[PDB]
Amino acid sequence: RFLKVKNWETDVVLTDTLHLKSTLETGCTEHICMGSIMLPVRTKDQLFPLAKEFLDQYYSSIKRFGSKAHMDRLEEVNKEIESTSTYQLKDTELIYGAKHAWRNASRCVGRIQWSKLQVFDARDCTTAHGMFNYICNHVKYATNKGNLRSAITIFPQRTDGKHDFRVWNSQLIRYAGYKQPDGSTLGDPANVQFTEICIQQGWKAPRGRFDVLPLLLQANGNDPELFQIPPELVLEVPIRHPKFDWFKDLGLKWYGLPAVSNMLLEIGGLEFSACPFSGWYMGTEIGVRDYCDNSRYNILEEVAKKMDLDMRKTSSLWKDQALVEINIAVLYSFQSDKVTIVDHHSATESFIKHMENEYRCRGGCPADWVWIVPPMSGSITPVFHQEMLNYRLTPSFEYQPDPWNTHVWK
Amino acid sequence: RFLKVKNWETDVVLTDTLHLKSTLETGCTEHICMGSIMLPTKDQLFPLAKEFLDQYYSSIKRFGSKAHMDRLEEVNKEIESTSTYQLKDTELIYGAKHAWRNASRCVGRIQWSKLQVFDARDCTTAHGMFNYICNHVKYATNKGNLRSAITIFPQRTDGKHDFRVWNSQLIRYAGYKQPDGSTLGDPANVQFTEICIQQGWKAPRGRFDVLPLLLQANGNDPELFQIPPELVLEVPIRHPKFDWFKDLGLKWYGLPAVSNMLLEIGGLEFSACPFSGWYMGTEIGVRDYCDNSRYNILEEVAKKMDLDMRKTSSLWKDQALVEINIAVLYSFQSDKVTIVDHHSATESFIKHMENEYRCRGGCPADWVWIVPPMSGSITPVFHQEMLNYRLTPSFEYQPDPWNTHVW
Ligand code: HEM
Ligand code: HEM
Ligand SMILES: C[C@H](O)[C@H](O)[C@H]1CNc2nc(N)[nH]c(=O)c2N1
Ligand SMILES: C[C@H](O)[C@H](O)[C@H]1CNc2nc(N)[nH]c(=O)c2N1
Ligand SMILES: N=C(NO)NCCC[C@H](N)C(=O)O
Ligand SMILES: N=C(NO)NCCC[C@H](N)C(=O)O
Ligand SMILES: [Zn+2]
Repeated sequence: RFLKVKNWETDVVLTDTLHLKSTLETGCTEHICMGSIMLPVRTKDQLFPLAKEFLDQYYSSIKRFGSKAHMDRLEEVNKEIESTSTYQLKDTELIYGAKHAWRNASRCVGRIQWSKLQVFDARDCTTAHGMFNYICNHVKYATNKGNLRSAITIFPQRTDGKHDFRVWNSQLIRYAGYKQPDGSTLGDPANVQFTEICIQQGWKAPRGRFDVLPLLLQANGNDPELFQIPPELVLEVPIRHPKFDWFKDLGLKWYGLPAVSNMLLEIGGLEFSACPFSGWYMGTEIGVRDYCDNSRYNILEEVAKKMDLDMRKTSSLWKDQALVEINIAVLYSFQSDKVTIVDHHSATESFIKHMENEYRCRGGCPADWVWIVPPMSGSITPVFHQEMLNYRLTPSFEYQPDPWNTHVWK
Repeated sequence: RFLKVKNWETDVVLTDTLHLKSTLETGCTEHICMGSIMLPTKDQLFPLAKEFLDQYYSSIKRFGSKAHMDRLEEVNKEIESTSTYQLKDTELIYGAKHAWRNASRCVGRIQWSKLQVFDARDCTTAHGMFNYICNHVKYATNKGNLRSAITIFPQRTDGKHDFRVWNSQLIRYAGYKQPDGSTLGDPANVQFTEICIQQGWKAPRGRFDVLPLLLQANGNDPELFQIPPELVLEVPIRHPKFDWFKDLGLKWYGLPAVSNMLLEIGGLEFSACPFSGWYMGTEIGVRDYCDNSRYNILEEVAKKMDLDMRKTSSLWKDQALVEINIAVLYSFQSDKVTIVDHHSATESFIKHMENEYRCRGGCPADWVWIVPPMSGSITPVFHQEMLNYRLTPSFEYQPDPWNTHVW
């Protein structure tokens, strides 16, 4: 079956066949679309088929499908599974796997970069301190003094579900949040609960507005341990405006390395519960969401005041005006400090090219419109006008419950 | 099953059961989501009619009454005898209001119950249609204090006597392909603008020429008519700070009136049912003015603002967009024409959503269409999970007439 996708701005029409290889569910039925819903131990039985599918994809990618090497590997894996219930990926299959999980991530607008990924193999790791060392190396490599390089660190896969490796932080680098008795919040509201766990675990919080959280690492299913990231490895950017000299006095700054660390990476049926990955920021992530979401730093008013905008009536679009300037400030500050960043216009334009390329060479590109379209100036970016098809391909990155909700303390 | 919807900004959670009454398909499947795709017999009729009458009588607290039963049998006998039936005025009004209530792509449904319904089922000719339309335009415009309304022409019979308004909106601007290769006016209507020519209209070849109505009655060929200019309210667009803005020579009409959709009530199909409410600022300022395939004006305004358009990262497009939208809203409010900004509109929709969830068990909503084309996340609906599904009565899309008409 063929599925047509049309861009109402260019009239360009694409044909998708890739969706035929989609196995996982979407949450939608023939009667209801849950497209805007944020989030709607395996047995030997369902393992080999998943392994076989993957290896077939892998060997086909290297143009060795059906080869003796291909058949031996399948037999090798089958034996290993039956013999140990699981199996180990070869270094090459791991790299191929990680890259495709990224390639298949429908909510990522930066996928034009999918093939350029530095994969750090941390499968020999056994302790929390070991995890800390691998993570410090990832941050330094990826940061590269501001010339960011995409990378992912992969810790030991899940076995029986009782020896999981986990990075309790949602991002390797993020600011602490503290609830005050008066009901207000100091820092980032998004990280309040995790911050409380850190404090409870022994972290001495400096209680500021931008305190870099400590890493809480869980190795081999044991209780998590606290580690502070060497400050010299944490690249930050003070935020100032190119025309508003008072902007700098707002006291805003942000970290340069976005590193999601709470997702699960699935490759050939294997589950890697600790797989922190990083690329570089698209401006709006910080300027629109982290700074202006009512439930985050929420700086729209304070910025609007300084600009002395008519905040009496929404129809003045004061919020909209303050929003643009703040985003101008983020992009300007990063570029001035020579820290990699991309604006939403460039990022979306590149994605369209990537997407068209993918339909031609791969037969499709699963994409989540709700997530791909930027949180500001939506329709003046090409993706808004692009019809998309969302489906799940493996390997892939998945959500997983926060560890503090499932962990059995020792 | 009982689905839940969460707002990630307020944590509020709502349970939806109304979806369990959905009957039509969404276009999606367990394997693929097409949420962003713009457009994914007597035996057939009675069940549809029955479903409708049951909800009608249920709404009037007479479910399972003799009146209910009587009407059910009357329509039943009517369908069996005439292969169709006629809705009572009360059922027609309830149907139209609910089709609006069920329009998952409309952000202004908090106004759903306040709709003026013009019964034009006695219309027989194009002239009659022009008269009814003129009256609708005048009633809804109301000197600037816009009032929502819909005019319902005769329902389909054998598909060969369909009533159709060929325009896509009662009031729109023409578009012409110039020698330059460029487009004069609104590119979105270039094709229709030509069918009017190809039919007789004397286009003024201007940038903002109000198109002529092309009305089709009883399947006959469509006819042209000029809407009395005195009835077409327009707003000159100026900025409340950039005196140079007026020189751009921009203006827009005050009455948004979709006229190419199909109203379905109790199985019956009303192929000519123009409806109007009032504009949300962004529709004109963001989409009609800045869409690359529309008036695409960002640059001109950008140049006149003298900002660095060398690098996309200066966000000149974003700055310019905001101003163009401040101007539209300013111009309308200044001339006293009803208009709502995206902030106020989305706030009201969230309130409506909450009312709907506690009173009807849900509210079908299309997130892709509900979230404004600008400042998405600073409006509440961005953070609101929504469930999209189809409920009848409903407003549906339908093929353009010139692709089906047999002259
Ligand atoms: C090179 C620069 C990259 C850019 C500019 C980019 C941009 C983005 C943005 C803007 C989002 C949405 C973030 C949000 O709303 O929270 C996103 C999500 C995502 N990206 Fe990328 N990305 C990049 C690199 C990567 C890399 C290296 C990977 C994986 C190896 C990746 C995996 C994903 C995934 C899985 C998501 C969804 C996360 C979630 O559900 O919260 N991205 N990306
Ligand atoms: C009172 C003011 C109203 C406001 C502020 C409002 C606003 C909107 C907006 C912003 C859209 C999206 C327009 C687009 O992107 O093309 C829309 C679509 C729609 N509205 Fe409303 N609306 C109002 C009244 C009405 C009325 C009176 C009806 C029906 C009787 C209605 C039925 C619909 C339908 C069916 C659509 C989708 C049309 C399509 O698919 O192109 N609206 N409305
Ligand atoms: C409810 C809705 O799904 C939610 O607010 C989504 C919308 N689009 C998004 N898009 C991106 N990139 N990131 C997000 O966190 C969200 N949040
Ligand atoms: C391809 C995509 O569905 C398309 O551009 C949609 C997106 N959201 C929209 N939302 C509204 N209100 N109106 C539109 O015309 C669109 N166009
Ligand atoms: N660009 C990326 N990945 O490289 N973003 C990841 C999520 C970051 C998150 N949106 C933030 O603002 O912190
Ligand atoms: N607000 C309404 N209806 O009341 N919009 C209907 C479609 C109008 C279309 N979006 C335009 O900008 O012309
Ligand atoms: Zn869907």
